Amino acid sequence: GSHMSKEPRDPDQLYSTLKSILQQVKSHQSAWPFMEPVKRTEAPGYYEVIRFPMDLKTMSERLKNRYYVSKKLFMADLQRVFTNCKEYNPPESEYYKCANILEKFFFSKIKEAGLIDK
Ligand SMILES: Cc1ccc(NCCCN)c([N+](=O)[O-])c1
Repeated sequence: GSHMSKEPRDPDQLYSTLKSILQQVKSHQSAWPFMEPVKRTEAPGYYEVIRFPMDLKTMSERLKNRYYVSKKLFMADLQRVFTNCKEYNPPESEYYKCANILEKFFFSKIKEAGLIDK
């Protein structure tokens, strides 16, 4: 294309462009802490430090029914998983580590697919 290329635009192209990302992030090495949603008490405080508990257990599931078909929409979700993990997980646990790793891959991935609502 010419200029303004970074953009999913077509809601049919983004359906898979988002799918591939969520699929790679899951297979990635920093996605095991987000696959299963943490328990309500298993965490030091997930019912407060995190007002929007969002993990990978809902992303693909919602994408299965094209529930996620927008830039800031999917971005915010995954971006919510990394920030959420770093939110409850203090600067001294594996959750923060992988959160920074996956977030790195994710960003580079969305930057390539032409997503990133920022
Ligand atoms: C706070 C907390 C709660 C639970 C878990 N375990 C994974 C929770 C979904 N199986 C972790 N963690 O670092 O794996 C942290």
